Amino acid sequence: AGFDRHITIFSPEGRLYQVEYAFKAINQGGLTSVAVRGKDCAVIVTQKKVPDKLLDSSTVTHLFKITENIGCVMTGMTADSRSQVQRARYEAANWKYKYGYEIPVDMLCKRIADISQVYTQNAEMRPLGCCMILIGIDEEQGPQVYKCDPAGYYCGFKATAAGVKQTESTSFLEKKVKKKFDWTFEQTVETAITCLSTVLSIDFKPSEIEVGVVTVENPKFRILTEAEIDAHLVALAER
Amino acid sequence: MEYLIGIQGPDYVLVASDRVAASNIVQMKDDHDKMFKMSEKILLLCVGEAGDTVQFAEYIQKNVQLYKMRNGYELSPTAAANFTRRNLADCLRSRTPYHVNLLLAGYDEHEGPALYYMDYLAALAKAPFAAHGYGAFLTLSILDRYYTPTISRERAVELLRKCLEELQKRFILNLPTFSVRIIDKNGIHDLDNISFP
Amino acid sequence: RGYSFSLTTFSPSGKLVQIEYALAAVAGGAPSVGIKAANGVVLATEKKQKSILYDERSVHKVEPITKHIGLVYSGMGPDYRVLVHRARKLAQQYYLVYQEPIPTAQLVQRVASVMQEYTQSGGVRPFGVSLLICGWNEGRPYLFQSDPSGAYFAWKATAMGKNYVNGKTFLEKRYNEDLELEDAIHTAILTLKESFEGQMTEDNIEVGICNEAGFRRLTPTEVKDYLAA
Amino acid sequence: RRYDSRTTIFSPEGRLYQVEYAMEAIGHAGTCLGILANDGVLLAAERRNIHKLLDEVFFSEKIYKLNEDMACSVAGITSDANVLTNELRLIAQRYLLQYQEPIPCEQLVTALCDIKQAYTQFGGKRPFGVSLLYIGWDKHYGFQLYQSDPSGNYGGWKATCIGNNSAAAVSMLKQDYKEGEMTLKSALALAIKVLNKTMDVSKLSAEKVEIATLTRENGKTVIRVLKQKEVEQLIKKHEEEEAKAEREK
Amino acid sequence: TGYDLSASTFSPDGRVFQVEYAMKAVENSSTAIGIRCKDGVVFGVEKLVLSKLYEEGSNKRLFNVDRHVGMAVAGLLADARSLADIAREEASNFRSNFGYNIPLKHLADRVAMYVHAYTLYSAVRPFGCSFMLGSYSVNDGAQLYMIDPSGVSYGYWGCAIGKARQAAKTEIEKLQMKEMTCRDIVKEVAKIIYIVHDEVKDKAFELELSWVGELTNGRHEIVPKDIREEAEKYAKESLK
Amino acid sequence: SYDRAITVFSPDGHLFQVEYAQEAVKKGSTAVGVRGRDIVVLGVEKKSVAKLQDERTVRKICALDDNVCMAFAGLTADARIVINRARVECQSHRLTVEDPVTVEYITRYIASLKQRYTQSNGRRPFGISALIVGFDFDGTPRLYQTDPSGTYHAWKANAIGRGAKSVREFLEKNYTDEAIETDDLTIKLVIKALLEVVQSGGKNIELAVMRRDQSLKILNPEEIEKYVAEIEKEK
Amino acid sequence: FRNQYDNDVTVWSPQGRIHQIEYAMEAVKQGSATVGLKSKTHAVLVALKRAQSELAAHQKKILHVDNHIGISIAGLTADARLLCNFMRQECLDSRFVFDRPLPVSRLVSLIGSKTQIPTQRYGRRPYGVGLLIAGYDDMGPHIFQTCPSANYFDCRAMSIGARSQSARTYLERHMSEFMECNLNELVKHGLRALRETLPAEQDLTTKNVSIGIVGKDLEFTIYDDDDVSPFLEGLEERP
Amino acid sequence: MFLTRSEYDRGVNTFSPEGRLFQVEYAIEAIKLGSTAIGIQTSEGVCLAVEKRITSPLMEPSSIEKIVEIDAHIGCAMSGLIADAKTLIDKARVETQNHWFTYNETMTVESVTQAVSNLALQFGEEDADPGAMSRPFGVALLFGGVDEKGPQLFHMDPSGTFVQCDARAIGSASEGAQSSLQEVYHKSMTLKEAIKSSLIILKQVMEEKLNATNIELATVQPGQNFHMFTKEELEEVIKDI
Repeated sequence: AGFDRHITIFSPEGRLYQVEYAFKAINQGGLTSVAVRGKDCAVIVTQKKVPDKLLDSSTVTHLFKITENIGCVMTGMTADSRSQVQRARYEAANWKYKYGYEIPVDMLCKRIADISQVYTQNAEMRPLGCCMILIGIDEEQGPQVYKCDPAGYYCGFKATAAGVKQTESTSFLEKKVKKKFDWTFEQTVETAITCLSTVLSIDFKPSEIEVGVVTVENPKFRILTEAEIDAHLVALAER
Repeated sequence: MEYLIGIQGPDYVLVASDRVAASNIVQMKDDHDKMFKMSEKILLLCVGEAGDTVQFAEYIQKNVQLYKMRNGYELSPTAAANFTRRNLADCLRSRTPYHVNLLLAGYDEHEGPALYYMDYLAALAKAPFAAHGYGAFLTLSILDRYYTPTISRERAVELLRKCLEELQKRFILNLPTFSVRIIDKNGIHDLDNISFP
Repeated sequence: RGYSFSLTTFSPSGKLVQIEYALAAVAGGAPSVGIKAANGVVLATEKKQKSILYDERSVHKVEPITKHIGLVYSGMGPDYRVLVHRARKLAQQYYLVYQEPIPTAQLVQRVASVMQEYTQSGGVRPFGVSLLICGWNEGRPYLFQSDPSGAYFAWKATAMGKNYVNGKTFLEKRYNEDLELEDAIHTAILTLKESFEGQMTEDNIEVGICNEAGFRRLTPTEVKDYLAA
Repeated sequence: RRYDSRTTIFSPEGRLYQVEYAMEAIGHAGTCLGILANDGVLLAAERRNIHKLLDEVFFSEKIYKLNEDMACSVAGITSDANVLTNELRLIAQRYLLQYQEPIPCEQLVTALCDIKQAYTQFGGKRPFGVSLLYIGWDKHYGFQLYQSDPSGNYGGWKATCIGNNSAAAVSMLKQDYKEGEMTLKSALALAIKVLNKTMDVSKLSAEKVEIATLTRENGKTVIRVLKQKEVEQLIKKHEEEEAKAEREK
Repeated sequence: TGYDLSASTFSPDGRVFQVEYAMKAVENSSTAIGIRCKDGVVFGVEKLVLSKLYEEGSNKRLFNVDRHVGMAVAGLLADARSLADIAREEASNFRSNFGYNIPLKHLADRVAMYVHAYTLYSAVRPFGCSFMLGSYSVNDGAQLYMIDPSGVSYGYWGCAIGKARQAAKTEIEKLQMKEMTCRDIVKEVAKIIYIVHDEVKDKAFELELSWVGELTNGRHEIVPKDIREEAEKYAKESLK
Repeated sequence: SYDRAITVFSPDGHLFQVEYAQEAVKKGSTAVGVRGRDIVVLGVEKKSVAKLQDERTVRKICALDDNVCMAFAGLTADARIVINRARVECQSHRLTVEDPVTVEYITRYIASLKQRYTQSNGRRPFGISALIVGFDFDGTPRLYQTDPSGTYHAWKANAIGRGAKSVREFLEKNYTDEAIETDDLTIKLVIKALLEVVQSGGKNIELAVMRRDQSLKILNPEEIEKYVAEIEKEK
Repeated sequence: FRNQYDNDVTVWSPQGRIHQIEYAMEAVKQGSATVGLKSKTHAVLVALKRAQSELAAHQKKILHVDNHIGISIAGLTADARLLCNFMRQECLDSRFVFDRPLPVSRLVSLIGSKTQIPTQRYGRRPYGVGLLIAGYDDMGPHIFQTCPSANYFDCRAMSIGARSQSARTYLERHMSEFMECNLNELVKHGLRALRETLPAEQDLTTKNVSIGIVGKDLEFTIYDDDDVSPFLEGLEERP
Repeated sequence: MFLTRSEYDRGVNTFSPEGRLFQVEYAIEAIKLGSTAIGIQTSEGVCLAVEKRITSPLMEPSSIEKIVEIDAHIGCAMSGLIADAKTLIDKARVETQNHWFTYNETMTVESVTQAVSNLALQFGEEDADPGAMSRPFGVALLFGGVDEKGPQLFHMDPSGTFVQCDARAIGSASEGAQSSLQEVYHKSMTLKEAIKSSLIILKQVMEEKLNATNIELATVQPGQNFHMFTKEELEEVIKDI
């Protein structure tokens, strides 16, 4: 063949197989992340797996804060994830400097995604093998959830997942939105945790998951403590 | 300080210039030639700040001859005038303005004789007769007095001699000898130097 | 052979085959339809979503470059956005220079020049997207197509994407120059109705129109009203 | 094995095969034609795009005006054609800015051909897969017709055709063209004849051709595209003449 | 399969194999370990003596990247020295601009991003070094970080790199470093290195140790030779 | 193996792409040059009119300057570029040193340009060889030849292009001090040499002369017809 | 096969070895041997020169960088000349700026960085030359070796080039006495060490030996063919 | 049993296994295509000689310039690619004149040879300048000149290595010509004897019979400057043989 092995060249069917391989690179990590939106809150959950006891559990995280009121969860290569996180923080601060107001979540996602496009069009560099999911509150639009992928697609979502169990998780979430009644903050967090736990079969403990939330009442992105996570987990088991 | 004069006619253009190149007060050269033949039927007369004159004249000459070699036909006098004007005008804004005052004289088979005038600021003007230098102030009135659009070439050399002997009578600097040449359909023709002993 | 991989290499028989492959990438893109009515021009495309989870309001396949110009695409989504930003920038540069809204023909020329600019260099790939650029200028409608090759053509009506040949045949059967846009939008949704393989709804399609007023994306309620027929 | 790649390698026997492959491309193109006459020069081309749902919004799909005093018709890749025509217009206007005279036809052709040679020689860029005819009037040599190829090599022709069936067009023009005897009307009739011969369509549609003529009237060049009624009359006259020639036998 | 030739490439199954091949580089290296305790961080390296001719205190794998931080490396020594120069430049720039000693987490992040730059581009290979960084500041505390050739960075209570990583990691795991103090940790580091050293395959080694902590007033420094000799004698005694 | 890049040497140290360009020169139309005592004559064959083509556009012989001219055999576009570059260098040299170019100076410049294109990959050699003729300040006739490789050599008389081997063998036989004695004899010698390899005599040769202090003159077709008639009659 | 992974420096091998760097390290073996050894008060460089033919002069194997530093080369003379120019300019810069002789350790660090840059990037090859650097500074006499791989060592003694293992083993068995030697004893030891590398038929001569000495009171001096005769005469014979 | 894979010879900047860098070696093989040149250093001076290898009679003999003057004190003889030879000769000339400008003195033959050698070294492309040929210079030079140390003859090769040599031969018949040099040469020989011996060796190796036309000969002596034997002087010596 040879139509793979370079991002620039098109297949005879015009598919650009290299970026599709970058999509597989996300699943190679073996972790899953889920994001679900609510009427007044947006949450991100992801597996936290510590391979060795010696590792400091505090340092390992896939949840990062792009700015005070935006948070992200990265899935894929850890290094590419950290690099994209840094680029996102730079883009947000530069937006604030130039335009005088906090970057919208959609525009941040668009900037990061079009950067991913310049990666998937120029020859020498490779697409970053990571996926981003951004959550924030916009005053006009309420909560928001968005996802960047290695291709440059940046579509917004009511709820999403990324990682190895993405298809199972989106099947689960699709059923839940179809039986739409609402999602308050507690139900939002419960839906996220139930989705992740059901698709993985994990039956989590508080250490195994890390959750981050935004709410219209408290717009700042915060990563909940193990105690708060256990509080939500116990509520799930009780009912 | 240097004198250029040009007289257009029905089928010719007459041009003359002083032959003095000078230091502060010493008149280093008595037989300096300020006329550069860009082509067979076009002359460029140049006066101005030293160095700039010869540099600009040579540059335009070599560009015109390159045009000749590349394309097989000579530039028109009007085209050469516009080209040298463009080169001078571009340099005016730049840090190396050529302080040069030029008179371009030519004959075109289609468009007949032409005399062109440009100053150091690179304005361009076609004219029936024109002059450059401090002597021009004295001698232009002679041309404006006795010039006719139908002047014959013998009458033209006579008129030029009147213009130059006025400089001899009144102009403070010493411009003892002048060079004269005519352009016509045949081409540039050297004429005997009008020399006032 | 080697002609297949290189973009700056003419194949034997003189084909730049990577560009043909980019056109094949365009053909895989979703259906898009453009019909130039007498009083307007309609751009329509399917916005079929993988799941209910997708939020339709987040992204649009039909975008305005200017007040009086808008365009739609079939092909690669990221490439579409690169060139839509560049098109908006080119139009604003025209407005700064000439203080007049850019003509549609001029804009399609400029974006096609950009697309051609990309094909020449080996380090880059062609844009795997084609566009239908519609506009209303000088009290006249316009519709144009610009391909990955960097070439542009002027169509009374045309279709891109999946089943574009069959859609074009359906159009030339159904097309009348005297059509008003009220009818032309119906013809466009029918042209797409040929090729969905699904039950079209207000969400599953995105459609926009241009006229003396200018380009606009008619709302989900509007397209529901038109779909009711 | 393979000495046909990168456009910078002389193959054994010393041939640049990339430019030859590019010259192969123009043969696929729609036929374009140019004829030189005593009173004028014309460009005629076959509008290969004959899709029903195409609009003739532009001045011409194939014919381009480069300057007041000349025009061109293009056969080859349309994108490279657009680039080359833009470069041509800029070159002409640069000459007008410098010398305040119209660009000579041969000089403009030579400049663009220098560009086309340059793209052959340096490694990264491909040769321009274009061949285009130039028609113009210049004071030095009057009416002139010029052809160019992807190689960057040009020549002056009394009449020539580029594109599909160019060999048939040239064979027909060789016998028909009368040196020193053509007028614009006769050249138009010859153009219709050779186009009918080359083009596969039995009847030239008069929407499947575009004809433009360059003439000097009142000391100013005029480049005009014959309108659909004019070319309709021309094909009607040619059909009548050919049928009468048929009727006699 | 041409997927493994370059780092720009992806495998069809989503793997960038050049980076993994570079990760295999460090395993060729002799082991090095760093342990973090309450007082500070202790580093240790098993520096194999290739020849008697080579001077002692040469081929140092323990570098000082700033006064308050030290670096221990495994993998290609050339790449490691270059990375140390990069880290020193980053620390100096941080001091010059922001006016204080660089936080270790930030320094690890910057050098990790510099490393991660190389995995992307085709022109340049990934680094062939994996290195540990450690510092003590009264504000931040004891911090130990490890950077792989990929540019992944994490904080480790105890860490090992090189050939004997796994065995060293289990030995470190059975230690309870959090309660302990540095002057004991040097002895246990010596014990672990002497354990993991293979006498048959590796002819001889000279234990190279360093620490940073409150006992230094937050300056990374090479161990005083008396303490080195005490720890080495203890390690030989425990080895049996 | 070793023929795909200009930079790479082969085993035995052959650079083969430059050899391929030298081969490309052989495809071109013939050209011949001869040094008369007071004339230098440069003759070039003409491929064909084609009956719908204007001869003026195609001219192999060209004047770099008043005192120097060249003819080429090889790629026509490359020849045009090299001719223009040498012309601008001629005028620039006159600008710089207030003196007319010497024939060896201009052939050195053209050779240096061709060499510059050979040395670096990403550029292909100019597929031309040239025959440069001029009269120096002393008035001695000068004939030089250049090739794609970038070496230049003076020749009493030479040919380039197709049939160069045959015509140069003929010229090695024919050339002598006697033939150079007359200007007409020099012109007749070059005409006979081109007649050695050409389909037809008058139609297919374009010839030019440079005299001691005159510009280039392309001989009229009637003059060439008269000279071939004189040559034909003597046989 | 594994012909792949050998083409360029920028390609890692499946077992973590950059083969082009190793192929460059083979280059030092090609050159004629060199030996360097030090005492408490002196550092010595001695070399075996080679000649293309009887008529040709022997090549220059010892080069002086500064009064306090000089080098001897094994491997490509081109890379040797380039690196020597770089080192000389660095020492001149140090003397101009700080008015102190450059530390020899710092100089070899600079050499290591400059040499390392080719190995990692595509383009310029690794410097396929091995140098022995010997100098006296305030800390004391020093000898270093630099490989075509940018790694460098500090040595009590070292030998590089063809058949240098024999010299290395001689040096190792005789190393203890070197530290307290006189300069005459030390140069004699080094001469015997390089004599080990020579073929049995060949013997040390005035022509093919060059000696380089630097010390506290002695600036770097290369004792040439005529000047090596005092040092050579002491040596007894082949064993 | 034949193993001919090579697969590493192509492309400079590639160390083949055993680290041999074969492009430079092939360039060193390239000079064997060139005409044989020969140099002998003596106390009375250094002489240089070369076979012109005239292809055809019509070619002007003077135009072939395989021995040239870098300056009065130094001359060069070259075998290999004439073009890159011209490049290196230009470098030598400009460096000599730069030395005169800066220090008001004449360069030594060793310094001039080092100057050109530095340029030859640049095929490695360590410098970022675009205008340096990627290929090694496919030429070998013989630098002969009288300096403060007296007559000196230096040899330069495509690698850029340079050495003094009492007598050397470059080109096609360098193998065998060097053996003849080794037997004939003794340090005491005068320049007349050296000229005669070098012309004997050139006559032996040359395919064509030796004649004043097909050889170029030169000498630089301490009192004299670089001198080329004219047609008449060449006739006298080739008659004397």
